Amino acid sequence: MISLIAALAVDRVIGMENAMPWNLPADLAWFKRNTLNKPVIMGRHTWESIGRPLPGRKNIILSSQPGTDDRVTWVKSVDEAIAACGDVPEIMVIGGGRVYEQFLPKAQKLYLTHIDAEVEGDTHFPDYEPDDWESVFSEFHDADAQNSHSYCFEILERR
Ligand SMILES: NC(=O)c1ccc[n+]([C@@H]2O[C@H](COP(=O)([O-])OP(=O)(O)OC[C@H]3O[C@@H](n4cnc5c(N)ncnc54)[C@H](OP(=O)(O)O)[C@@H]3O)[C@@H](O)[C@H]2O)c1
Ligand SMILES: Nc1nc(=O)c2nc(CNc3ccc(C(=O)N[C@@H](CCC(=O)O)C(=O)O)cc3)cnc2[nH]1
Ligand SMILES: [Mn+2]
Repeated sequence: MISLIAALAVDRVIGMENAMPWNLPADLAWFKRNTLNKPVIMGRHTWESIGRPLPGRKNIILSSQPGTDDRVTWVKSVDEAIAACGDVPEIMVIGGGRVYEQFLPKAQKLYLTHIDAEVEGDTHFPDYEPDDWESVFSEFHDADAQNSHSYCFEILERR
């Protein structure tokens, strides 16, 4: 099955100038816990933003161009990216905006972190249809000394 995982600020903002402006270690820990030992599919811009492989995960990068790093797997279409994952229980799509839009219709599950941050961005999570999704997990956390915004971890399943 295909899942998307993302962290969204106000208005579904997910990035600005090829970075995630906020810094929430608790959310990065959630991301790691939910992606470790699964393939991750990302677009080339997200690959560049992260800047290095994510350890302990098969990293698959979408690009129309030939790859530039054999520590990761390079593919040229959505269907090729899925194939390159092989027979696994769960594929994690890790963005960015353009990649999320293409995988959303194929996805069965969304792992969304809703961050209480105002951020002026240039990239958004898709404007998905709320009626298509059932919330099956929701956990809110207040800000603390390590995490400067409140945030809520949610898992949605396609109805
Ligand atoms: N908050 C979050 O959860 C989160 C998660 C991920 C990323 N981000 C942020 O999102 C931003 C990046 O998102 P983005 O929308 O600009 O870019 P993106 O989706 O990461 O990358 C788009 C690139 O992927 C390739 N690509 C995408 N679909 C393809 C297809 N079907 N076939 C072949 N290649 C394909 C293309 O590379 P070529 O140009 O080489 O063809 C394209 O330019 C950054 O700000 C990043 O920090 C945030
Ligand atoms: N919930 C969520 N939060 C994110 O920040 C996020 N980021 C991306 C893409 N960008 C990134 C950027 C850095 C790392 C990262 O350094 N992760 C380390 C965690 C270090 C830790 O455990 O604190 C990793 O091993 O996953 C992951 C994804 C995609 N989906 C997301 N989803
Ligand atoms: Mn159902």
